[PDB]
Parts: sequence; C-alpha cells; structure tokens
Amino acid sequence: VNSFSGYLKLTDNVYIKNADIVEEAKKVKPTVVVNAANVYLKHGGGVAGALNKATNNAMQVESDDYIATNGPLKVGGSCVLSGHNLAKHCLHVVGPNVNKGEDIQLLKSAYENFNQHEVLLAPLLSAGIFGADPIHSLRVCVDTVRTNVYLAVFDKNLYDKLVSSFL
Ligand SMILES: O=C(O)C[C@H](NC(=O)c1ncnc2[nH]ccc12)c1ccc(Cl)cc1
Repeated sequence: VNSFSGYLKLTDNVYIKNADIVEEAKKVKPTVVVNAANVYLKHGGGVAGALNKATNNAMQVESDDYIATNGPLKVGGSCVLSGHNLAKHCLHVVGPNVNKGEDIQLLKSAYENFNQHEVLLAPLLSAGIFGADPIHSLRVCVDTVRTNVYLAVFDKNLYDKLVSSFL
C-alpha cells in the first residue's frame, strides 16, 4: 500500500492520472520522482524546467556540479540525484528528443532505468517538447517497466486520449 491516490490502473504495474507532476510530488513526497532530463541536465523547460523551478533552482545547481564532475549523460541513460523538496531522490532520465533527430528505439532503453526502482512517480518519456507520440511512449512504458510506476499526464485532453486508446 502506498499514498498515490486517484490513479487509473492500466496494468498490474502501470498507473496513470491527469496531474501536474510538480504538485503531485509536493503532496506524495515519493521515494523517486523522474525528471524528463537532457544529456546536459539543463532544466530549462518542459517537465524539467517545472521541477527545477519548484526547487528554487537547487536542482540546477546540483546538476551543474554533477556534469562538471562526470560529463554528459547518454541518450537512454540516467543518474540519481537529490529530490530536494519534491522527493527523496530524482531519477534524471534522458529519453530521445525527436526535435533533435534522436533514435526513438532509445525510448525503451530510457524506460529500462525505471526498473532499478521499486516505485516511481514519472512523466511519459520523450513526450511534450521532446516530440514523440505520447501514445507510443505509454505503450513502451507498459511493455518495458516492471516496477510500480505512477504516471502524471499534465494535459487533461492528452490524458483522456491516452486512456481511451490504451490497448
Ligand atoms: O504530461 C504532459 O502534458 C507532457 C509532459 N509535460 C509536463 O509534465 C510539463 N510540461 C511543462 N510544464 C509543466 N509544469 C508541470 C508539469 C509540466 C512532458 C513529458 C515528457 C517530456 Cl520529455 C516533456 C514534457
């Protein structure tokens, strides 16, 4: 039993809800919130910009130190950093950006990072400003993640389409 509330159950292990991931994190304080990161951990916009703003830029400060030490992530890769005021940990996951021409097959590799954590709050990877079809992202999620994932879909219109078309 966990504190996630109001989710629709898509599968044994995948759940979905129309919610702002920022507001959801402040309420649940999950062990792991997933960020829709880029390889540079530059959290300028999208989900990443929203999460970072909610941390008063502390996420960005920590991220800049991480990059200065370790260099950029790989597309499809991830790192665990602090969750600041939003969660215990933030799993920064880099899905491919279609608006950068990156291979959508890398989306499955990106979701595989979720399997290292028993429970996560997460967005649909590669959706939004990353350019991928969110219906495809939800499918890859369900077919790749085996741990318990609570998806927040910010757009109510997108949420209803994801649910109504979910196979
Ligand atoms: O679920 C959605 O609609 C799409 C989602 N976007 C957000 O979560 C979002 N975007 C902008 N401002 C925001 N403020 C609070 C949340 C939020 C998204 C998913 C993957 C990527 Cl790669 C990029 C964006």
